[PDB]
Amino acid sequence: LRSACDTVDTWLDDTAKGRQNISPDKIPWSALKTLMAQSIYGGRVDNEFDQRLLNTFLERLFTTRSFDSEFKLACKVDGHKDIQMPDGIRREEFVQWVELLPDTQTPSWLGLPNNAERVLLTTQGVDMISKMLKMQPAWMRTLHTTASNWLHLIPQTLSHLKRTVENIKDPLFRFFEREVKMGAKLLQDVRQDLADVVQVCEGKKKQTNYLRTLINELVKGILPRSWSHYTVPAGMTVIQWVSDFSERIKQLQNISLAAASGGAKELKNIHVCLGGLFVPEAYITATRQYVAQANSWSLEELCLEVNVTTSQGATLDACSFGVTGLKLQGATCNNNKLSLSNAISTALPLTQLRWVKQTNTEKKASVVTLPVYLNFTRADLIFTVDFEIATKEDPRSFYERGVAVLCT
Amino acid sequence: RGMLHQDHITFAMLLARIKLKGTVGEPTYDAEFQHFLRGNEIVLSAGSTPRIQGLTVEQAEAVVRLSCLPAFKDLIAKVQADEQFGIWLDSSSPEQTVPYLWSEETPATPIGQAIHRLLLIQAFRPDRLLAMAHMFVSTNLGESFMSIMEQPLDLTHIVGTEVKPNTPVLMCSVPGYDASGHVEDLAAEQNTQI
Amino acid sequence: HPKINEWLTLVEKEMRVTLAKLLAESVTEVEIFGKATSIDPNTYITWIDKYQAQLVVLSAQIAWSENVETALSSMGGGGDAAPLHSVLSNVEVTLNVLADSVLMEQPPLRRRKLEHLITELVHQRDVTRSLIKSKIDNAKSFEWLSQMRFYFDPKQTDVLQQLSIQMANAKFNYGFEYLGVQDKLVQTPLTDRC
Amino acid sequence: QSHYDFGLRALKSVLVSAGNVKRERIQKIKREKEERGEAVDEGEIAENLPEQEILIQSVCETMVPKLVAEDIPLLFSLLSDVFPGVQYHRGEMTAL
Ligand SMILES: Nc1ncnc2c1ncn2[C@@H]1O[C@H](COP(=O)(O)OP(=O)(O)O)[C@@H](O)[C@H]1O
Repeated sequence: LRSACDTVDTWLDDTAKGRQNISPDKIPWSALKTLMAQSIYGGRVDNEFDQRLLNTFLERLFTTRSFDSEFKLACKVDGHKDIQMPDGIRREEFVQWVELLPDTQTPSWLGLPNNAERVLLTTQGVDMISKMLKMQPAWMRTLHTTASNWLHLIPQTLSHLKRTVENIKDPLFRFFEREVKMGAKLLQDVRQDLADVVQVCEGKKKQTNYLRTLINELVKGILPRSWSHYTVPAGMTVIQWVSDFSERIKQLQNISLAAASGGAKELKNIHVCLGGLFVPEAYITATRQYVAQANSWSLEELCLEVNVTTSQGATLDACSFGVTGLKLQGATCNNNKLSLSNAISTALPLTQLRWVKQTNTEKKASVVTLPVYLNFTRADLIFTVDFEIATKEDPRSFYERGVAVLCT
Repeated sequence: RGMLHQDHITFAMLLARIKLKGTVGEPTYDAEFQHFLRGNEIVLSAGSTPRIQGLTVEQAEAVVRLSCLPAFKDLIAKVQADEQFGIWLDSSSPEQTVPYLWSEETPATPIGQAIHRLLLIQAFRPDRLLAMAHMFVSTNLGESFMSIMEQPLDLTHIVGTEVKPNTPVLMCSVPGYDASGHVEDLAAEQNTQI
Repeated sequence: HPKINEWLTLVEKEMRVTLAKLLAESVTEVEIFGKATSIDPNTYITWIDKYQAQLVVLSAQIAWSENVETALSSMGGGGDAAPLHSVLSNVEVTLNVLADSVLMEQPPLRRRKLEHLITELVHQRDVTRSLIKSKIDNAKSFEWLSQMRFYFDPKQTDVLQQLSIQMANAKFNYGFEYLGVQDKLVQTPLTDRC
Repeated sequence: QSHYDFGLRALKSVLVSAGNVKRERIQKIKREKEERGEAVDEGEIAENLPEQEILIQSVCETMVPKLVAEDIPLLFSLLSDVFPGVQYHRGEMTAL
């Protein structure tokens, strides 16, 4: 804030050499916007979509239109009202306007959907209840049962892919090779550890240091560090990890079974879930490489367009792949068009990722690019998708509301 | 002034309860407060909870737990009878317009009415609980009770009068915040070398 | 000055002053190559060999900055034609000469000078293309101000204060430290933001 | 693998090695043409210069030693895919 005020002072003194009044157009809007988007506030930003949102806010607020009587500081604060730009010309009246703001504030003041703070307020209320209230061997058998249930739930077999002279040239095979190999290694390690835990809980084999640490982590429900190999949300228990790992092993089993019989043809035509893949971005680049190799093109001239089907199981072209499990946050998809929604998430049934040659044409001013994050933490960016907004929406409003796609 | 902003409501509500216990003309409200604190611990079987139209499983569970209170014995009948109840349940700020769904043999004081709307808010719209709690405090301690907590902190008067030289001024900041600039500015204003 | 520190200080000061004077001579020699349509490769290579690598790149930057500044000043009326293309053309032909010079065998020092010049002229070409595409017609516009610009004032009594580097808010003087032959970086957009 | 790196440092090392390899190939071709007959021209040498072979040689000189056994066929397949036709003949250090 101090840096931004200093920038405003310096540029206003430079533009206005002591003059009492200047036209709003003569104000260096571009200088302030660029310095605040690249140096002052954009310096901390290390994400392209955060920088996009910062640019959106700066281009909304810091223009000459802010000096008119009709300027809206915020819109759709409650669906009916909006925040008006004060018409004052002195500090006192601006402070008076600030002191007269309504006490009720919603995330729509910030451009976010109103349902953004529902979970936060619910958790805060539960915490307030807990704080008000606050200031007013069997473990062997339980672990044995838990580990037996885990072993029964977890699959058993995952065979490696079969390398061949013509199989190596296929990027899909090159990536599913890593996937199946890592899955088999993790499966074997986890099953061996769980069997050792079961045998320890029966008093049949002596507990060792590794077994001691593993059991200590298991009884208190922390994911063992020897099992955590792929990216997962930080605060995830061991039950959830076991379930997710079982689902991933089932999906990899289907992948291996399909690839074993038929070759690379059904390999192209297999339905995959990006959330279950260990490195989904490698899958995306492998499909890009496959399309490029089939068409004898380059990767950098291939762009991706997404087509959300109304149903699962539709046939695919030679340059389109099908992925499932994607979730759209804060918006709904109908007929490949996005509408701003007040729901938390909408399950995309099946989306076709299609690679086509770039036409070097600019977007149609109604197309939004949405990040596809791995999980709800939005810490990993897998890739970007392009949709077209509804007939009466705004891409800027899409950016301000944090619309994004999650792989799981 | 030395508490995180999330714990202001807890201390204010405890002060409101303390003042309530000191009011000659008010009931003690032991049962309602005890339920408000420890009603989620009431064990109920899956079959005991019915499916009330317009209410999810969590809201229905909260309703059937809250029905144990004498004033909410026929809560299910009242919510089913009132058809415009869904409009309130999907309101932006339902706490401002909590409907009268509790039976009383006598017109309760505004404070007890506040506890009743607060229990209803917890059962129906837990996300709007805090705001409801705030209004509860306003009924017990005044609307301005929290007002000073919304204004910028006034270091001048506090360090000039309320702070003894023996008592150090501990300035605890969450990461990303530093109070050194505030102290330097304060010393600059008073023309005191620091 | 038999004392080690005295004559070492004299050597450092004379290094700075000599570099400043050599830069002045380099600028007054390269202003022929700039502001022109055709460049003879032989005299350009002679100028490159005569002067220091850092001084050569600095003189190229000064010449391009002055050319763009005068071109923008000539369009202060808004409706005037665009001489920036000529400036761009100048850069183009210079780059072509440089592109021809590295295609054949060169001495290692002159080869490194040529690579530095190629990098700097590629950056200048990109900046000029960006200016032309955005239709910049004012020298006070931020699209030109945001760029790093070099100004040489031959009528300054102090040789060390003759060159000024400005990037949209900041006034720096060249330190005239002898950097030898450094490994220049490609001026990516991230480098410009930095 | 823990010792794999394909960032900006590896890329810049590959580029500098490519420049050095191009220079040494130019010198070797020049010496061969001086010793065999008498005809040298900078433009002719530049036109008949296998730059893709130079990049492939630099990549295999820097990236191949770090690869594990199974990744060598994979990397050569990627080389064939991104650089079709070109092949890398490793130098023979007879005296060494
Ligand atoms: N703009 C650039 N042009 C040319 N080379 C660059 C550029 N930026 C970085 N590099 C190269 O990348 C390598 C790594 O950069 P480095 O200074 O080590 O970054 P860090 O300090 O983050 O480790 C360096 O050898 C440098 O030569």
